[PDB]
Amino acid sequence: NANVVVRLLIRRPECFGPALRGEGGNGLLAAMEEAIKIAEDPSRDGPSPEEDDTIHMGNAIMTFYSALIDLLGRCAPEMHLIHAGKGEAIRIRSILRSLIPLGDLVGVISIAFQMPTIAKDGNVVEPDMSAGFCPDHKAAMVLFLDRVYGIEVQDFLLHLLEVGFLPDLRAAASLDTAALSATDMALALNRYLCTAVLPLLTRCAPLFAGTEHHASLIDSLLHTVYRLSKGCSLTKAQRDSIEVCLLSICGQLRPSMMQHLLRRLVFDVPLLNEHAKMPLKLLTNHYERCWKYYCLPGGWGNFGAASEEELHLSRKLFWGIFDALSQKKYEQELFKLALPCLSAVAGALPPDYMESNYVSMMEKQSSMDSEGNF
Amino acid sequence: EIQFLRTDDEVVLQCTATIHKEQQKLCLAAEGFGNRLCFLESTSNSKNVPPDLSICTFVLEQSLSVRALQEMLANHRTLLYGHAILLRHSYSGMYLCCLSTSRSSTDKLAFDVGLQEDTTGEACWWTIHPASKQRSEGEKVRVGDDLILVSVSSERYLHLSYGNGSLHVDAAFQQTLWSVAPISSGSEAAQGYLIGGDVLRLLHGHMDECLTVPSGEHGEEQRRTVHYEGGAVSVHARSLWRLETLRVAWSGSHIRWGQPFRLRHVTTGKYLSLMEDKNLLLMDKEKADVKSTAFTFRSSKEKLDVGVRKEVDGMGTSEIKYGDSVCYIQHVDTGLWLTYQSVDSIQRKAIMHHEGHMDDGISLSRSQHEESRTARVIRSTVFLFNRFIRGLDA
Repeated sequence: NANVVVRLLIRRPECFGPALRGEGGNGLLAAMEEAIKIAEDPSRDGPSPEEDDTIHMGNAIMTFYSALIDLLGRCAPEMHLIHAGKGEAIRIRSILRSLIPLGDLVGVISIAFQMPTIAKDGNVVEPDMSAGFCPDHKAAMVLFLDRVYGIEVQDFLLHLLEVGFLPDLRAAASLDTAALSATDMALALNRYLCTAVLPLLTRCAPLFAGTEHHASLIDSLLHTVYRLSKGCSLTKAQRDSIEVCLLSICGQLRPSMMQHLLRRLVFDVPLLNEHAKMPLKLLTNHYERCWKYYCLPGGWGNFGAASEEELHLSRKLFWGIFDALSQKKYEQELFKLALPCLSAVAGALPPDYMESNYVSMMEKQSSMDSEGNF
Repeated sequence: EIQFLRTDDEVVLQCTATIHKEQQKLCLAAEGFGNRLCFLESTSNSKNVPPDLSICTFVLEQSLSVRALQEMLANHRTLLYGHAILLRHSYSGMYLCCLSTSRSSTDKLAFDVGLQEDTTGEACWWTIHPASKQRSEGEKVRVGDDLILVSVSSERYLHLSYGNGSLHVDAAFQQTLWSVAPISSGSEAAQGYLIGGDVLRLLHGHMDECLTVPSGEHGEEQRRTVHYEGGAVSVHARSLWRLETLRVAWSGSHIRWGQPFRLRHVTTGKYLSLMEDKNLLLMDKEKADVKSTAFTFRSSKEKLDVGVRKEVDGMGTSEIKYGDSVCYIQHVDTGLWLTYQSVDSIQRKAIMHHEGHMDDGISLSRSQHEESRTARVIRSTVFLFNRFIRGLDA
């Protein structure tokens, strides 16, 4: 039923929309930009003689193009047929790739969002979602991207993460305040991320092998994902998805470029709240996997070596977890899950560890605070 | 009995275009060396500008069903609608294909159509489909039927682009009706007989003179004269002429006595013609009119004209034979015979005369495919490198 639909759509190219019939077409990205300008312009958006009272033509154009892209991406053949080398499946994927350029898919994701704003009085000024650019529009773009073009090359993954994926995560983390949490846009963005972006980065986790001189981007991604995981408006499924995504990324990531997230981890785990379950498991997996990086002086050259500052930080983590755990009241699951972490940290820490008498000065009060995290 | 297109036949694909409310017939063309891309060659204004069908002829090598094509890809038949056909460019020997690249003539949903070396893959194969309800899948394809060609690789119709300023052919989702015109059938061609489109040398009655042009002294104006010469020029490339009939369909048929044709110099691209002052001078493609460039072969110099004849839709009968026939060149309109000036590397000038001489017979020798290929390569390369030199000089 997918190939036949592809036959029919290519036979009648006027089904693709004025932007994409093929003659005098501005492109998908240009159409989406024209649509977001029309949505702002009141003369074209409304009749000018809610949704039924005023059918926003900008939103209508955007949702039409998103539906077309979603339908084409779903019509894309399964990965296994391509692996088996089915000629018709290869042909369908080539046709879809010719129909939709990669740059047009990248641009729509690169388009930003309308930032929800509180006001002088304190009430949040809600930008109407049904009249503007929506996360579902980008979600369809992502489905087409990972079902037709495929994210299988590392510099492409990093470029996409830098241009379109990361700013959305930062906006979601910025709407983590209680007032902004209840905003509809925050909910829609959270759903979009947890359904499309996080699973994509989880399935493309092995591509995160070598990111040495994109250290800043991978650190920023980890920090934004951890803040979003701390977010409260998230649902149980969203929490599970973000936990799996962060664990998968951190597992493949090289142990050298994760001390910055370790700082947040070693402060937030000792609270031993409900939120600490994911971070303490992440520490467990990290210290069980990269144990030779700490006990052995060298390890492989690719891991590197300890800087003694992460060693002091890990010892502080061990002692803080142990003390918080000791004065903490018994909870079955919490202790049964904390014990492997304490054991792993103790094993990773060298037995004869030189404790530097010179303790670190000038602690990062921004990463280290009571309220606001800033 | 309507003829059916079958494999190993030579055809040209024609598409009609309405430009400024003027019906114009165009043929799909390609030049093997230099430009893999395909262009369009006009055949409507044949009376004034002779078309170049040597780069438009295609050979139908294979005609397989879709299922059989898929099976062999995984691993003189008559064409029926729905089969997959492999078209070989007669001149280059390369195959029509969807190039999978786009020249981006404001149509992003399109691919370029060109020529390819290898036969492997699904890009070279095309499927033929009925133009109207009168034809149906599995039915034999007549010589006069209109066709729609669909690329196996992309399901893109062989499309004619009106929108762009200069007409192009590409693979697009809009369909274009193509008409297949039979050029020749090699199976029904008698060996050793003159057929249209042959590259040949015009040998004189002593068999050691050939109708040639002056050698290259970098002067194209001096290369415009015609004379008889002997020696190694008989194995040189400047003694090669291509006989081009005035018809588009069945142009590769046998040549009969009295049939008009144009004589084109292969290495210069200029057609033989008679000037108003009764002098032979090569002139350009744009000016090469039927009135001036029409010639015929007479079995005898005797004055009884061949009269009005009908062109037949077939290979015809074999009349002129290579090396065993004596021919006399006659300008169609003037009736003058081709003869030597007899004034004294002979450099005996070839002139037109009312009566000529008794030893004015011309023998025919057919050149080799290698020689014709090399001569057209030389012409194309010298044209391109002269354009390059002019650009560098500017």
